[PDB]
Amino acid sequence: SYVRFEVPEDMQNEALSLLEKVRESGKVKKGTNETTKAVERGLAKLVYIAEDVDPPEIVAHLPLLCEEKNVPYIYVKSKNDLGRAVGIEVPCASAAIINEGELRKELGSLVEKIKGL
RNA sequence: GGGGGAGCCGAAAGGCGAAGAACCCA
Repeated sequence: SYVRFEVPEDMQNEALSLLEKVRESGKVKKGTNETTKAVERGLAKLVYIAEDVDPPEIVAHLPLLCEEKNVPYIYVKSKNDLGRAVGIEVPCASAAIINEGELRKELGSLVEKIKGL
């Protein structure tokens, strides 16, 4: 499995809420291609990876790429939820915050909580 | 092959689409 660690539900919800709000004043990449490219460019502040992705090889490269680029990533249950959170009309396998907008402190705390796992 | 990244089809109702719509480059 590409899921490297278990993420508590409340942290997932905090993450998705944060992503929704970041959409208002920041910049977000949505979809595996954009996300991957943003990561490769050194731009990702935080990446989201749905846990219910099939086939897994769609997002299976992400954890390790994020590690090489020193990018914190979090897992969320469903691509449906992620899609709603990034504000598109279809499911979404992975995403990234590129610019935290006004949520600098909230994002920082979130990534610390992630590292805490 | 490399980008772009939410539109596209349709009279409407609908449908498709980040598991990638227009569009750009080769």
